[PDB]
Amino acid sequence: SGFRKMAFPSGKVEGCMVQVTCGTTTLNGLWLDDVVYCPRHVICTSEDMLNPNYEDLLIRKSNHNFLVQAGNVQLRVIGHSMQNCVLKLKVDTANPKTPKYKFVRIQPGQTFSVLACYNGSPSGVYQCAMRPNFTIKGSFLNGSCGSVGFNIDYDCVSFCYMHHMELPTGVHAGTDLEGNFYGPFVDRQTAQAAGTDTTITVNVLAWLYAAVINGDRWFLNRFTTTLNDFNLVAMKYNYEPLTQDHVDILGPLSAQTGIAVLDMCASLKELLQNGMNGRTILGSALLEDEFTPFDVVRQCSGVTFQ
Amino acid sequence: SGFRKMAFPSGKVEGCMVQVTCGTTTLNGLWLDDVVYCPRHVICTSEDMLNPNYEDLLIRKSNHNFLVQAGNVQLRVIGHSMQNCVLKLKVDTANPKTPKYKFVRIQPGQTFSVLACYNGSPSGVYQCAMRPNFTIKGSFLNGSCGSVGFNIDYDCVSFCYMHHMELPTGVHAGTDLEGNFYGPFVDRQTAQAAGTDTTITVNVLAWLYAAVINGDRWFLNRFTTTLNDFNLVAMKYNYEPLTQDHVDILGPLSAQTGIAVLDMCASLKELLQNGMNGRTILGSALLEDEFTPFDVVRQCSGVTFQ
Ligand SMILES: *C(=N)[C@H](C[C@@H]1CCNC1=O)NC(=O)[C@@H]1[C@@H]2[C@H](CN1C(=O)[C@@H](NC(=O)C(F)(F)F)C(C)(C)C)C2(C)C
Ligand SMILES: *C(=N)[C@H](C[C@@H]1CCNC1=O)NC(=O)[C@@H]1[C@@H]2[C@H](CN1C(=O)[C@@H](NC(=O)C(F)(F)F)C(C)(C)C)C2(C)C
Repeated sequence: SGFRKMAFPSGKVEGCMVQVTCGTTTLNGLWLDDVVYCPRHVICTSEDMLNPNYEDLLIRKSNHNFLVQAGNVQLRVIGHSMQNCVLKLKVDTANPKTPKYKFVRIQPGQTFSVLACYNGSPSGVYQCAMRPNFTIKGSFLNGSCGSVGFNIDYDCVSFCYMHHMELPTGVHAGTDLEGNFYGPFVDRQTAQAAGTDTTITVNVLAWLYAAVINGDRWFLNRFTTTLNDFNLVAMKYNYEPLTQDHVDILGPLSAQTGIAVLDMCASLKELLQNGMNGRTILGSALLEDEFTPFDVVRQCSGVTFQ
Repeated sequence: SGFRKMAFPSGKVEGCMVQVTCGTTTLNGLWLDDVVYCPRHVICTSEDMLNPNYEDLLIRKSNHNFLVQAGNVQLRVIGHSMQNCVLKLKVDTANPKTPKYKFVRIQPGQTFSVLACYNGSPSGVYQCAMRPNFTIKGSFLNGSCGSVGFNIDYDCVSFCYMHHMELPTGVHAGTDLEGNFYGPFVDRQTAQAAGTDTTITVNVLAWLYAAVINGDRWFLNRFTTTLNDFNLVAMKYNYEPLTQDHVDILGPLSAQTGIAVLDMCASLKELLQNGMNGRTILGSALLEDEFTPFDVVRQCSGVTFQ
């Protein structure tokens, strides 16, 4: 028993972290086989930030201008190119610690672990969700760019996020490993704001199932609801609409607990309309929306990674 | 910016995890140099649980009775001994991935990361505190015993916890790496309950400093208090007494923010007496007590590990 925000083990990723310095800027890079991937802003000076011309700045750099270090060892760069907002630096040595991996673009509402790094060295690991507004609620400082987000499926690391930038109110934005931003953001120091966020309904439902599995059952009521009526309430409380695909994905937890998804929707509706009256669920006074149905199943069943 | 419950990177620990099977029971072990450390209950059958005689059960096992596997490789056991509640299995191969390490006994109020494992394979990593009642609020299932808790200081892993057992209400108990339990608990399936827990005051104060550093300042009031008057209030709300040692440890955060510790005590006193009136601090509706002053400094300054 017990339920905690859990991150994936970070060792496979730690093995791939390096530091990249160009001129005076140092940030993190991801070394897979013989290529180091990093944010393209490593080539910028403090000056260049308001409106950088990356293509232009990259023309005047050669391979030797990039100082890549893996631990205490310099990796010689033998090629470079830019793909969207990331740079790919070909090095003369393949990383012997490269895990089996994929580059994936995740969808909003999905979760991943972030290995926060500074100067190519790991600082910590935590679990995040891609918010509906394409930001993440992270913990990043100057020098954290190039830190990555990932998921693990058995022995395979799916890299889904590279950190680039911090938006007003302390939320974070970045790209996929092909350098394409999540959301309508650009890597320049200009006026940018995230859209209004929304609550990830299917994840809240998943977490209520987690509460039931742990014996925290007080919020279960005696009613049911249609999907449409539930969504009318969810809308009012800035919750995203629950789709039939979401209902289907909740199937394993619904079958395990014997609580129909629409019955648990009726219970959530009551929590939204009435509040929790000073009670907690799994120790939380607010409804939690950064556990997916798969996260819940994975944690409550002890899924491991090779 | 941003503040998240962050765990230490787990790679050094992942490198040390193995599976131990004796008879029909399988749990996790920690392989350091040529010794595998695991919970002594691996030698018990389902039967033996109410009142095992461990010394007796261990007499009738020889080295070959323990099947240790590191990934897909069996490690031959060449010696065994029991130290308190843990077994030490000498193997014929030293673990090449052994990190620099120490065994430490932590104090209540201190935090650590847990690498939750099943069958010698990691499932997830999360951050915990040793509660004042000597339990931890974890997430563990059948087969998780032998999972360890740890801290990292540069390149050195300080192992402080081995998981043994789950207490009523889904809280967890275990030992240090010398096999001595934290708290008044024993490794037998008998009626056991944790004492009443208390809130870790110095950690709540640390987290309020974290909020200030992040710009969440609404709870700062205009007052001060003596240490004694503060402790009279803390007592009433089941908060542990704040000691001068705790005040001193908050010194770096107090100096960074310019808020005297006793001034922030006055603000905490008001939160305890008045509540938060539906407001949040760092996104939380409850006061958080599982960040130490060092955790806050470490996270807000980007401390990395070698
Ligand atoms: C990467 N190391 C930093 C990480 C930031 C620093 C503070 N917390 C972070 O996550 N990334 C940057 O400094 C990027 C980078 C220029 C500016 N920048 C920002 O994150 C800025 N934000 C924006 O401009 C905004 F709001 F539009 F996202 C800053 C005001 C410094 C937080 C480039 C090239 C985008
Ligand atoms: C180790 N793999 C399991 C981990 C437990 C299982 C459920 N969640 C956990 O953390 N450890 C055990 O099964 C230990 C072990 C006998 C029983 N036991 C317990 O944890 C039991 N708890 C107690 O007896 C109590 F309450 F006194 F702590 C159980 C009721 C199964 C949760 C031994 C040898 C202590």
